[PDB]
Amino acid sequence: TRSSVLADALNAINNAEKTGKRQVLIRPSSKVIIKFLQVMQKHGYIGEFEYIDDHRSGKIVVQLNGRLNKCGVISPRFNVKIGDIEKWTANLLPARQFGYVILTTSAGIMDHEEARRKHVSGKILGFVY
Amino acid sequence: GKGKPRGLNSARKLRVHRRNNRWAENNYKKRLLGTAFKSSPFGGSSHAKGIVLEKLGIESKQPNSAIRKCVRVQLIKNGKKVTAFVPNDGCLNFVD
Amino acid sequence: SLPATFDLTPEDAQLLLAANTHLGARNVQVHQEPYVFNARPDGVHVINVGKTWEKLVLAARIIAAIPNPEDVVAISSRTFGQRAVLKFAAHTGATPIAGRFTPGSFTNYITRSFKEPRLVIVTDPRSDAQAIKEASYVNIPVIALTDLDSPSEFVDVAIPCNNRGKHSIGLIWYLLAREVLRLRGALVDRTQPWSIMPDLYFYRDP
Amino acid sequence: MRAKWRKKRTRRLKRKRRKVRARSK
Amino acid sequence: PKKRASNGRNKKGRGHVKPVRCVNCSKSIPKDKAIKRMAIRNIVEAAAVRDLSEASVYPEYALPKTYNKLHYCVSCAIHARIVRVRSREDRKNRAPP
Amino acid sequence: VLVQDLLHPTAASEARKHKLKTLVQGPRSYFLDVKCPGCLNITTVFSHAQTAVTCESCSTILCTPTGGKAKLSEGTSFRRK
Amino acid sequence: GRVRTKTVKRASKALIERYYPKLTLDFQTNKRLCDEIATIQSKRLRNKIAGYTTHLMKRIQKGPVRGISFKLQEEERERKDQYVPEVSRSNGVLNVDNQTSDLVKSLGLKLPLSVINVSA
Amino acid sequence: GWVPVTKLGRLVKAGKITTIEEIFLHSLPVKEFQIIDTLLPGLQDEVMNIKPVQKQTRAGQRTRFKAVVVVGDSNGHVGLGIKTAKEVAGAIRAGIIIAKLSVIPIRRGYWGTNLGQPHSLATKTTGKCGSVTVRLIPAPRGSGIVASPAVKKLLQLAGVEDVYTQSNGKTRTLENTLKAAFVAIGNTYGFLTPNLWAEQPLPVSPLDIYSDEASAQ
Amino acid sequence: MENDKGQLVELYVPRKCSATNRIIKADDHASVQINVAKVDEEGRAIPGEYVTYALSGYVRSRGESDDSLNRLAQNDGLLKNVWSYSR
RNA sequence: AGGGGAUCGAAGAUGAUCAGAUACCGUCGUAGUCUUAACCAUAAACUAUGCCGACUAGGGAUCGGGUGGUGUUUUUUUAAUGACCCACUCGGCACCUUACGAGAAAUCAAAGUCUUUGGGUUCUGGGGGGAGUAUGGUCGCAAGGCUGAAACUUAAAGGAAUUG
Ligand SMILES: [Mg+2]
Ligand SMILES: [Mg+2]
Ligand SMILES: [Mg+2]
Ligand SMILES: [Mg+2]
Ligand SMILES: [Mg+2]
Ligand SMILES: [Mg+2]
Ligand SMILES: [Mg+2]
Ligand SMILES: [Mg+2]
Ligand SMILES: [Mg+2]
Ligand SMILES: [Mg+2]
Ligand SMILES: [Mg+2]
Ligand SMILES: [Mg+2]
Ligand SMILES: [Mg+2]
Ligand SMILES: [Mg+2]
Ligand SMILES: [Mg+2]
Ligand SMILES: [Mg+2]
Ligand SMILES: [Mg+2]
Ligand SMILES: [Mg+2]
Ligand SMILES: [Mg+2]
Ligand SMILES: [Mg+2]
Ligand SMILES: [Mg+2]
Ligand SMILES: [Mg+2]
Ligand SMILES: [Mg+2]
Ligand SMILES: [Mg+2]
Ligand SMILES: [Mg+2]
Ligand SMILES: [Mg+2]
Ligand SMILES: [Mg+2]
Ligand SMILES: [Zn+2]
Ligand SMILES: [Zn+2]
Repeated sequence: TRSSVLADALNAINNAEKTGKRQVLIRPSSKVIIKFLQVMQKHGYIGEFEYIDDHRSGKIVVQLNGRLNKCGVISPRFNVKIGDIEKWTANLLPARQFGYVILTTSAGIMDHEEARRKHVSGKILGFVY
Repeated sequence: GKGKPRGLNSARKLRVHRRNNRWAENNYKKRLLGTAFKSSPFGGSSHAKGIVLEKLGIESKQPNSAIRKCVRVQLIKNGKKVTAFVPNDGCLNFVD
Repeated sequence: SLPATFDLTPEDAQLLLAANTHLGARNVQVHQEPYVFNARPDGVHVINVGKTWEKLVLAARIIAAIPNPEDVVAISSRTFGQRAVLKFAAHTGATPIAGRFTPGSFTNYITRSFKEPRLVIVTDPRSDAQAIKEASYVNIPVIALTDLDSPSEFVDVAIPCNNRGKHSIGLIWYLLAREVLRLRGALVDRTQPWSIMPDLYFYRDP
Repeated sequence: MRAKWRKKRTRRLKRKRRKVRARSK
Repeated sequence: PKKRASNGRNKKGRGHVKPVRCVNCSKSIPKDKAIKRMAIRNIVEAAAVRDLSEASVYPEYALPKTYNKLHYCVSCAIHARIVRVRSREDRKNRAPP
Repeated sequence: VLVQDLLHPTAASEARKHKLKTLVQGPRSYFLDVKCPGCLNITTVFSHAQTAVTCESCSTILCTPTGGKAKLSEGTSFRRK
Repeated sequence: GRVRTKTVKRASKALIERYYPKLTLDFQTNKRLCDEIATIQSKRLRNKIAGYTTHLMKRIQKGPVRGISFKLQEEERERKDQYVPEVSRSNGVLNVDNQTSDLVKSLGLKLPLSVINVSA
Repeated sequence: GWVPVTKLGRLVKAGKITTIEEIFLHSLPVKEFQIIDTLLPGLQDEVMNIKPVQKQTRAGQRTRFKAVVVVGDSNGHVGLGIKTAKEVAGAIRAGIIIAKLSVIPIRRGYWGTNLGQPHSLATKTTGKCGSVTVRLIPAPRGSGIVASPAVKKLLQLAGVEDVYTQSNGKTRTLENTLKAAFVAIGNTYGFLTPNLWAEQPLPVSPLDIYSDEASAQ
Repeated sequence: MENDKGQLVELYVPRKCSATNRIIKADDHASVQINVAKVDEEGRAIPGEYVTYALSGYVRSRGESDDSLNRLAQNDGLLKNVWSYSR
């Protein structure tokens, strides 16, 4: 059985870019998936996506141009106290200049920089760079 | 993800799994079973003073051919008998 | 910019049907080739030559795009394209390679079968594999003649053709040498049923 | 010695030792 | 390590195949791994077929032969019959010839 | 092939694909008003019957179960509407 | 059983590579050529060198052979070309196949026609 | 007398190409050392390690001498040359030459601010030669190169002033960890960081502009 | 690749493929650069004037150098009907 | 524990071989081999390769199901059929070519999508011997199975590959 639908979409995207391709259909388009694909386009790692409507769980077609090195999901949605968010960025982000480590908080899914801006925290979702 | 369970609630298995698997570490096992005190004629101490029983000359292992001067010592705090080498050529005349 | 009426002329069309280039490969197709138009049963797939013309306009567009037309190469180890490559290299600046390749020609600058072309053309990537996989190591591009079964690996703009036939290898060597000069280089600007005759390349039997 | 023969040698050895202390059972 | 991807001959997805026994030494060998050679040799020889037919009734009516399938054990197969130990990459060629 | 409209594919390539491997799921089975010229008002049958349906008033076998090719014996007419 | 060494063979090709104006098909003439055109060290050596060049030059007047690189042959045959005009284009009007005719009806114009219907 | 083959080798003598950055911009394959020797003559020679290798032959036991040397200015260009000859010198001379061809650029960077003089790297890079995986991590200024003597003196010539190193594998075989650390810095200019997303005009290069200048004969 | 006082530090901004949009580095001696010359009235290919395209060595490797190029030429207008967007 | 016991055949006894020859080769032949009822539960029980899920690549064969037809054959009088041909699709046993990629390598469409390290989950391993030994527990009629140490000893043992 599929366990973390987010991963089955993220990994396909990562696979789809080193393949050279610039389009990939991801399944099965969860609400969390769209609220993640949204944050990536907010920083320009992907382009535009379209929510196909099967009468089933869904489908998404996302166009990525050339800018993502590694998108990823963190399986245990580890709870991150605001005091150790820096500890994550350090472990999985190329440099403190760029790259965002998305997470889920009470204030809604948001990247780490936006999370530090609003001073709110939650569990970690993944990262993108 | 080959191996270990990753769920956020598998902490009990992870800790007991490592506890069990740590027995493969000889330093960890020797320190837990306590061989230092049971085995190991020194009582786990840095040194142990004893009494010399006889002056032995031990043929060196190969590919060497010498006669290592040692002495069989009977630990006073333990009664155990142990053969120990006398370094610093000469020094066998000093054991007495 | 779509340049001109350069699109395939109604007479240049028949110049290819009798030439055998619409009968491409048999029911074999590297998935990399959409150049196949609705196929024909009992065998071979028919090519949509409407692109092959565009292929040559682009091919020639770059062939005659090297400020040193002298250092552009054309190769056919398969002797069908030899009477064609040398005859192509004649109406060019292009330096040819016909016969045996003498591998290690782009690398190993101390060999004297060595060249440094800024563009290269081959007939059958299969037979001339050494050529394409050698350009790979030196940043140089390649224009490829290609049937439906030819491997598009490491090749730049390709040209749908039939490398399994009697005369359709000279057709494009001619049209390439025809449009390479119908482009800058003195030639006829009009319909131009070009002076030289298509039967010139014509790999011979003996 | 062969691997399976070391097994047989050991199996015999334990059978003999097994018997030896059953005398003191 | 392995020196053939089959590690035997012709057996992937069956677990066990009834074993045949070598023609030369009778040693057992799994049918899938036994080298097979069908021996179709006639009752003929170079100069034996002309004597056979002239001084006889039935002026060359049928002329039939011997038909039997042989299975060898690799050890025996290597000794006399077709083994012809190949090279590292020359062995992957299953061309009978 | 590194550029491909996934949203708008050809009505030919998707026609070749599998029932469930299309863009949006869709059953490739239809219905037909089978006309047996022995009765006035005839039945509406499914492409893969699995049941040799019988008409309203008579016993005139029209289909026969198969692997999905409901065989309409008693050569008749029909309509994919 | 005397195959000439490649020392002489390497030399023979290197001279036919640059002295075809000279180097007549006769040994004696070629022999007295080496004493003046080459720096060989012995009669016997240059004798097989010249004696070989002769055989090579004797065959070039028959056809080409591997190793000849005097740059004259490439300018010799690339103009020996331009054979018989029989381009097809009279052949009835035009022979085509059942669907090959439909090929450029999308963008091209009319042309002569012919039908072909085959079966496996 | 230079007398160059590989016409780009003429584009260097004729001073129509002043810096190797053009060569990289269009990735041209350098096939002669005087190119690098002229584009940057202040290269340093540092023989990293000299190891003997032995081969058994039908007529003896050959004992070739393998040498590894790394060249670089100390400003962003290093090459790793390794080869073996029957003599240490000859192997050092040949390898000291190969080290020039191997030269590649090193994209340095800043650790966490914008203040001038880039010391550290832009991202974390991973060298993966053989069995040793070398990893360069951006370290703040005043940290230095934290790595074994060989990797440290390789990055020193690379021009990086502060970087965190973390290796894995059989590091004792330095012939492989040096090649790994090389690929590590070699991968520095492969990270599509956000600043470099800006589309460039894709300039034409000395290949076609000075075409009439190469003009071999 | 700026610095504190606006200067352009971090020399050699590299090339970039147009299909994959990935970096074309120095040791990528498998990449290419094709210059299509600008054509004018009745042939007359304009020399010294091109619209240059660059492809990574990786795309060339997988064989999609040609097919992913027909599209590139058509999205600039130098072919008429060669590569569709669906099949 | 019955039956069966033709065959081949541990044991044993022989004939030959060898310095020796408890063997290999030959002969005899017990148990066995087979079957019923009850046990035993181990095999290099092997793909020396956990399962469920997803993604990533080209290729022609083939098994099963299916769809498509103014395809060929059966001629009956042509269909209906049946078998064959072609194209496609789902699930099989595999093979082939590639390498982006992986690996210490041999090689691997997984053994890939990893220092740019996190889909779910089970199990096992932590230098070599000592030793699967000792000891307890438990299973079995036994033979044995499962669970399973340590003292001491030792600098290598090992893997794939290269040259000889
Ligand atoms: Mg607090
Ligand atoms: Mg253990
Ligand atoms: Mg004593
Ligand atoms: Mg006491
Ligand atoms: Mg021993
Ligand atoms: Mg008793
Ligand atoms: Mg072996
Ligand atoms: Mg088997
Ligand atoms: Mg088995
Ligand atoms: Mg003189
Ligand atoms: Mg050292
Ligand atoms: Mg019996
Ligand atoms: Mg006996
Ligand atoms: Mg013997
Ligand atoms: Mg005897
Ligand atoms: Mg015995
Ligand atoms: Mg017997
Ligand atoms: Mg077991
Ligand atoms: Mg097995
Ligand atoms: Mg497998
Ligand atoms: Mg093992
Ligand atoms: Mg496949
Ligand atoms: Mg049918
Ligand atoms: Mg299948
Ligand atoms: Mg490989
Ligand atoms: Mg590899
Ligand atoms: Mg020792
Ligand atoms: Zn046998
Ligand atoms: Zn009915």
